[PDB]
Amino acid sequence: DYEIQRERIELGRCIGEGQFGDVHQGIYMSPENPALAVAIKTCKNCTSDSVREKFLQEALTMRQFDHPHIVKLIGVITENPVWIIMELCTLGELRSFLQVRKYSLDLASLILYAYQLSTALAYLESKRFVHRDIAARNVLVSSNDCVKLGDFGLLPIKWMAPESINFRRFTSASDVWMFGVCMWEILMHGVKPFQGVKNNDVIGRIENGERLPMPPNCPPTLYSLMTKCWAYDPSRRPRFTELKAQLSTILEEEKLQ
Amino acid sequence: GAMERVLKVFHYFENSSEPTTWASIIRHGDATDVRGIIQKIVDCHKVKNVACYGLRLSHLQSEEVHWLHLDMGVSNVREKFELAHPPEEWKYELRIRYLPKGFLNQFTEDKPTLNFFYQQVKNDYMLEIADQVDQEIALKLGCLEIRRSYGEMRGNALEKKSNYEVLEKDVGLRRFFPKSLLDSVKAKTLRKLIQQTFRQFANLNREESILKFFEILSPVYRFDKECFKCALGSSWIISVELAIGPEEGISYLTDKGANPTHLADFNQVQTIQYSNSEDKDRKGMLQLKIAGAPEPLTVTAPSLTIAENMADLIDGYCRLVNGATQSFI
Ligand SMILES: CN[C@@H]1C[C@H]2O[C@@](C)([C@@H]1OC)n1c3ccccc3c3c4c(c5c6c(n2c5c31)CCCC6)C(=O)NC4
Repeated sequence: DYEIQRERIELGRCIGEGQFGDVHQGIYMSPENPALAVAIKTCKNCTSDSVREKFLQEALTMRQFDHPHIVKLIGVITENPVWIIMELCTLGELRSFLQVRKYSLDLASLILYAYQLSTALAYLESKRFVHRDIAARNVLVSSNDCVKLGDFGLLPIKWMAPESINFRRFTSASDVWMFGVCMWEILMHGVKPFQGVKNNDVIGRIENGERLPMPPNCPPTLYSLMTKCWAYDPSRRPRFTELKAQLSTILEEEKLQ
Repeated sequence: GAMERVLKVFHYFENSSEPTTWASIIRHGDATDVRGIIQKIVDCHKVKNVACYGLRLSHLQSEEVHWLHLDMGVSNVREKFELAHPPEEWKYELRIRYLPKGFLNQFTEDKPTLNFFYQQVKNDYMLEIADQVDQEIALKLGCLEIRRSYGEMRGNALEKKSNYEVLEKDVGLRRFFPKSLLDSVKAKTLRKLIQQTFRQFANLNREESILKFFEILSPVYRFDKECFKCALGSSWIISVELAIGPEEGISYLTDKGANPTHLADFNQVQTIQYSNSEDKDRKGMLQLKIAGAPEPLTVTAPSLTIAENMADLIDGYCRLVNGATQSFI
């Protein structure tokens, strides 16, 4: 049972905006040991069976996952207003993390995040679960040497595979597409794909064989890897499991001086 | 009421899932009657033309249809049909039924309704006439649904292989075309056919797709009125086919398709009554009092249900053409 007694949660400051309700930072007095630092997801329209049914699902799917790079579900307070209690990634959102530390983070660390991210995403495909919004803005930083993927609830045109724009099909292979943009965002230190480019043009550009530039200082093997993620024909994109191993040697390569 | 249970109300509001499971789950906390049900569902999608909607309740192993009176209660409608055949055997279905004096060009300024009427009519067509329709009509329409459903792709996206592949493999062409269309010809020929007849509809937005969908459908499918074999007269009785619709009010057919004889428009109606016709036999009377005319317009229907349906229909139109919420029965 993931049910938590509200007495054991002190709600704190607010840290995000989802589209059910705000995200808060808080404290959890477990008897496990001392006062854990949690993130608390809340719901605005609790006064309705429908919204609650779905809001809770997020927590109920998250149960099934256990992985070093996916935020844990600590528990749920199922009584109005409903709260999902999960682990706090203290160092915050990846884009802001990278921007601040543009000139203090090495290539190896950047490649490390991409890799960790891919262990997460490989983990999820092994569970048939499709994310639908892989992007830096949905990646939280737990430590210097540790990022985690967050969510998981049901338009980011600049991130999406063509087939997601054209025919609203979301699959593992569309995920791989978005992951590529994500590596690009990482390697660009949280700079958005297609800044200064209207959504509707972006769709045409991609339609015409155009792709995101190779980020400066990104090592060619890796950029080669990103471009594979952006095969238009979904079947030509690598599986997450191959990305993982690709990214591994690429990292060991950079680490190996 | 005793239970108390669910009531799945199947509708035609697009929900990007599977059109078979488009339904509102309406639990105990709403409302108390039928005019209740409707108002909840239509208001979710901010409907303008509320006068046009009705609730249909049909058993899924029979062709007989029950239109539900606006004021008839929630529980006591459930407790007159449902409680005789295991409850998981009735289909509750919201439908457009009462059309304005120019529905297409009116539904235009009401997006939610136009898509609803589209979906409803599309579903009838796909369920009734798609297979013995002229095949290139079936081609033109399906392409139009593709064009509508996927508003974001440039008109030549299907030209690319992987795009067609997505429609053929993942979404399935049966979602746009009847089984016979797909089985009749080779797959590679099918590919060429779809891309090509698509070229004429490539440029149209959502509305224009819908409108041309109707335009192409109307000369081969009845959807602008309902027709009833019945009788007329309060002593001398004549078999006629009745056309009830916005463009000719209440009319009779003979047969066909001579310029139908207009009897009464909807503003000229004052009262509606229906009985078990006794006499005897399970037939149904219908009696319309009409402004100016002394003796009422009697209608003899083959069954009680048919009259209860004819009633709901003129009842629905009388409400609309006036401005009334109180029924005319
Ligand atoms: C910029 N992206 C938001 C940042 C913020 O609020 C959001 C809405 C988003 O983070 C995925 N958020 C969630 C949304 C849905 C499920 C879980 C989370 C979530 C979570 C966290 C989080 C944090 C922030 N945001 C978080 C979260 C900013 C500050 C540090 C931590 C978190 O630490 N655990 C789950």
